[PDB]
Amino acid sequence: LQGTILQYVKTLMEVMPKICRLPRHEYGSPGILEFFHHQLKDIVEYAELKTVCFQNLREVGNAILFCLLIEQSLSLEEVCDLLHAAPFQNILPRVHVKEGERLDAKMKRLESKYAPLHLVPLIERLGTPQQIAIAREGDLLTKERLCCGLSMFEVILTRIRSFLDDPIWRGPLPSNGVMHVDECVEFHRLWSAMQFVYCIPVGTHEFTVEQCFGDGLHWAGCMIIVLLGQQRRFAVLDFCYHLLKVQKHDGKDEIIKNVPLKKMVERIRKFQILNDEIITILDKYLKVRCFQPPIHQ
Amino acid sequence: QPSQQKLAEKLTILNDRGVGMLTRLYNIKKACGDPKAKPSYLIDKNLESAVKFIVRKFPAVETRNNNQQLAQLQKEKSEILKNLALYYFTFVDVMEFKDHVCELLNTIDVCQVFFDITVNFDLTKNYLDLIITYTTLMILLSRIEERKAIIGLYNYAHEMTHGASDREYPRLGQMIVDYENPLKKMMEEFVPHSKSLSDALISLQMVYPRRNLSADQWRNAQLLSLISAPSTMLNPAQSDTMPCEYLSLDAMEKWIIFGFILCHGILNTDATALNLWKLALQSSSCLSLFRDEVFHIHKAAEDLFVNIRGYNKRINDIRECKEAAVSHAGSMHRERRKFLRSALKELATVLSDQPGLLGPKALFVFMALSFARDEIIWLLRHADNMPKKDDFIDKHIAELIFYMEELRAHVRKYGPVMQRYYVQYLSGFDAVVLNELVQNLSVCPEDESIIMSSFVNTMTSLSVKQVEDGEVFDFRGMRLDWFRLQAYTSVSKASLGLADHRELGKMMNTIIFHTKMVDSLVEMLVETSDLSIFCFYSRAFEKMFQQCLELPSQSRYSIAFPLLCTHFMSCTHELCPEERHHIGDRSLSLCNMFLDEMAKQARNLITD
Amino acid sequence: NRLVVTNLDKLHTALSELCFSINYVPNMVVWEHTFTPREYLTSHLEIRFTKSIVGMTMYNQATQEIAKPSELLTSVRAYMTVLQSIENYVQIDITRVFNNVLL
Amino acid sequence: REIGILTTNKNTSRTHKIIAPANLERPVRYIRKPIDYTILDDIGHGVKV
Amino acid sequence: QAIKCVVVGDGAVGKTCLLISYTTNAFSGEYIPTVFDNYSANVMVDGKPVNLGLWDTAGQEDYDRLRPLSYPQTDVFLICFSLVSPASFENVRAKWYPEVRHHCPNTPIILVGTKLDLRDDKDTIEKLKEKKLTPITYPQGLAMAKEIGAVKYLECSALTQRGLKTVFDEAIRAVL
Ligand SMILES: Nc1nc2c(ncn2[C@@H]2O[C@H](COP(=O)(O)OP(=O)(O)NP(=O)(O)O)[C@@H](O)[C@H]2O)c(=O)[nH]1
Ligand SMILES: [Mg+2]
Repeated sequence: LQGTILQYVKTLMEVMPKICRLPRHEYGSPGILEFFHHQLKDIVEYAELKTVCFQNLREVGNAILFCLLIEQSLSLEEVCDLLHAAPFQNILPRVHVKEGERLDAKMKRLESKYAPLHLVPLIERLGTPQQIAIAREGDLLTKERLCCGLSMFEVILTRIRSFLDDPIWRGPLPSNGVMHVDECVEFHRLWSAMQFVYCIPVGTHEFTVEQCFGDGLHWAGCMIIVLLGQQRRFAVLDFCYHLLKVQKHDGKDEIIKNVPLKKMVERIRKFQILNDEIITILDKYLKVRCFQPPIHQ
Repeated sequence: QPSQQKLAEKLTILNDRGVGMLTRLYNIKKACGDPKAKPSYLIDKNLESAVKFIVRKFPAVETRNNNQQLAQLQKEKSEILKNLALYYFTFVDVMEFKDHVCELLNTIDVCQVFFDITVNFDLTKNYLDLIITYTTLMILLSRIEERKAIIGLYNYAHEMTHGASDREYPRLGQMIVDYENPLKKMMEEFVPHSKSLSDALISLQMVYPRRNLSADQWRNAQLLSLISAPSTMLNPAQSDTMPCEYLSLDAMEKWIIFGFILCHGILNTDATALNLWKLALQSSSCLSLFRDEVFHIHKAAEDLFVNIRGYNKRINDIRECKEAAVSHAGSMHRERRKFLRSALKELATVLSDQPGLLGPKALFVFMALSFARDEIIWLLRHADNMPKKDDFIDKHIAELIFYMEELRAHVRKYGPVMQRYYVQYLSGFDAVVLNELVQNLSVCPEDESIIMSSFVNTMTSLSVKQVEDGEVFDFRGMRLDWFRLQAYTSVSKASLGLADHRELGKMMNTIIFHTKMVDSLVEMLVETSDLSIFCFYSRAFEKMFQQCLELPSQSRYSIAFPLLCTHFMSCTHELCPEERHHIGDRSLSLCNMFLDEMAKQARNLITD
Repeated sequence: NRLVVTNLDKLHTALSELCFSINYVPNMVVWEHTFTPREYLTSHLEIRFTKSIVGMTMYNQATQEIAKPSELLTSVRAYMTVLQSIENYVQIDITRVFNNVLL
Repeated sequence: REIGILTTNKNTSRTHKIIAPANLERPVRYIRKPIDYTILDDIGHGVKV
Repeated sequence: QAIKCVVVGDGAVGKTCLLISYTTNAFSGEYIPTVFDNYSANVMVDGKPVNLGLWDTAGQEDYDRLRPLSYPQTDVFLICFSLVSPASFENVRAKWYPEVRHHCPNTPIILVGTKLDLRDDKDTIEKLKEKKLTPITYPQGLAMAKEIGAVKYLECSALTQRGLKTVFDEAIRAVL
């Protein structure tokens, strides 16, 4: 992130339009695609985007997935291990109770039945003090584990956020005093441009992003957006989403610069679903400003 | 005694009374509709002869000659009195309410009050609402098909046991036999009231036509878009007619249709009223008297106007309006819902990103909620009724409700920032502007002055330090005082005429809205996005939930339905306490069922 | 290509959408009654998991047939892995669910 | 201790499916009363007649 | 209350620069060609508050098909030509004016000269002379405007903002 990726985003931000305004619905879905191709024609012609920047994003995205999956497996193995230690820790299940008897009597009888299995008092009543200490320490280590209210994915996300400190990620303060709308000085703007370029249907002799990088690239981009607090802006401001909305409203198909319009929007919808799912997962794992009123002159 | 009329207090009290009476009549009609909850004295076959005898002559009472046709009722008079007291007294209260409104309307006519929605919004709104409440109450009464049996049977038992009929019975019987087609008699009764009512209706020409625009105009003017102009989003949205921005369009249609039906004389002369009348007819094909009760407009209007001498043109106009409504109303509302879905989604996301914008752009939130509520109500009442044929079924209402709930949650959570923004607004801007306005008046009395001076002083005292301390305000005094001031200045032979000071009325209305937002956030939310009607449309409520679950795309917004169940307690009135437990129990059941079904669907996907 | 949709992704998309709706509200109040939707899912998962485990043993008394333990263990592990994936969406704790059902 | 450096607590808790208040909402009996116009006088600059 | 204005003309004639000078009060020396854009300003003219929506077309030949989208449901038409470019002046006679006539025949037209600041520049008069071109003068526009039958003829300079406000105020007056 601090190296090759930072350089690529810096170079790419300089070839992005200074001001981009989402066209009005009057222009129509066919005309709005022509506006975006002209506005972002530098990014499309760029070649190393699909060779280096995509590769690096896949590396980080795959790493995060590995961290998530390994944590899940560790918990699954950990809970299975704890299940086998229940008899020796006086951990009993909820036994069936029917009319005629109360829970307290049945539980007390069941506990007495399994009393010999319990280890600590058996060593305490008879056994060397060294055995007592070792058994107590072993019992403490076994009972306390990392699936009993402990996680580490949050810490990983926080550390990644700390690694992002260059102002280029967030950009300068907005002139309106609230948020950037038309300016393209934020990373989510570039991710939208990236979404546009790799949502174009490729030819038969070339591979697609999924065939090459899979979901790792999307995971990396969504994580960067989330850690910078720009997920809502990305959803509101997105060239592909705007094109999809207009296409649905009007419903027109036409080949623009050898880029079919229909197949493009379904691809946009599919990636929109994937991005939403990833953002929701990241937000779940991640768990003001007051303006002044006008004053009379 | 113009100052002692107290129109403000009378209007606000009677409006609440009318709502309570409407609730009582609706419960009575519902109870007697099914043969399971109606009184046991009307279902027994042995007592059928007495009922027929009383029905044959309801107002006339004859007891000294049984004629062998009534001996059965003699032996159970005591239980009759004990069990039918509730219904008899409820009708009595309706008669008292009817008398009070008639007296108030006559007082308004003699005083020659000035009505204008833009100038005096509160007075005109209360006046029109009261009239519609009175008209709806009579129409609902004319539907309960047993009012005669109850009144006749109860009084007859009272006469037998005591020898004298009820003191207030004859008036009730005379009105019942007089109101068989209530609109027909109301038209004749409202002739003296035509001038005031017509002026108020015509005052809506500046609001109603611009609030009934199609989705194309909304898209052209970028309605409810904070992002469309980025350099002015920090600026506070405001307008001179602030209260009318978030008014219920359904209320306007009810006011227009009922008002011109009673004031049909002015339709031939004036053209603005006729065009406004035409637009209301085209906008809808059925109107909602109370909860599920519905009134068709073209058949009823045609029947009333056919007897008139030379109203053939009006009969024709109703025909074309009916044809246009049935042909285009559904498409127009479908497009409106489509645009609103995106608009609410954009507004909610932007507000979440920048919660501080709620204060300046609070009006946009309330306007969006009102529009969404109007569309939901319109779809819900038309879909069940009006079978013409599919076109009245929407599978994306879940998104609209969910974003309405999201806006409600944002207002609840981010209330303090709105309070701080508007308390500063009142203390800094409104107070100074109001003071220089009042001081630039030719002359004012003591009664009018003591109110204006009190408004300025209350606004100056307000400080931001009282907000973070948890202090709770109470601006009901200012609202009532302004309402009283409107009544005082709206009458004739008044020193300070409100007509010549229209800008003052607009300024006060904006200030009142600011106070309403500061202190009555909950009241504004409920009166803007009320959706308690779903409690009385359970079939559609369940069907929509089932469709939402079936479609994976909308499954994200299935939590809106249980959230809507929380609003079911907002339709209860202190006057009808019996209904509260039944509506409260229904809310708990639906919520549990929805959660269970959602869990069932989840585990089914888990298994697959 | 992404245009082709299988059964797994379709179910995955639907489940994620439903889970988001459930987790949108932590709690709600109706007539002074607090409702916790995630508890509904947790209870249903416990019942379904227990029912499925007893069902995949495939025990027919008439033919004296039972599933081999290795196959049952593999199926149980797959079920647990899926349930953990659900935990990535909703805030519910799953380790407890495993403890109760298995014990 | 090494895996613990990168570990944080979980904000997970258990609550019952349905929770009810200590005191329920008992029904209130209805009492018929006439219309009174002298109830809003005590709020604001009212007029007594 | 709301007036729709669309500005058309040859490329590099200062159309977007004029609208930007009117709305943000700033000047940009760069040349970024525009397929389409929308600019909105609120103004008080003749004692009636008017909200002005302004539409920017392209002066490039390739974007001809995507230009007619802006024309429908309009109130006023703006034609801008550079005072230091005779080519744009003649285009009004044979291209930009005939086009607004076809799509919207009964709509008024306001003709605006641009780059007045550069008009008096001998430095600019000289390089145009090496091309054997001479700058346009005031009376020439009067004849052309009368010929195209436009409501009025004016001149502007975004850099000096000498005639910027009059062009829009006069445009609101033509629609009324
Ligand atoms: N000196 C000077 N330069 C100007 C003036 N107005 C515009 N320019 C310059 O002339 C060039 C073209 O202006 P521009 O507004 O981009 O032209 P346009 O016709 O709006 N562009 P398009 O072809 O896309 O429609 C720019 O380099 C701009 O800076 C002016 O008043 N003075
Ligand atoms: Mg331009």
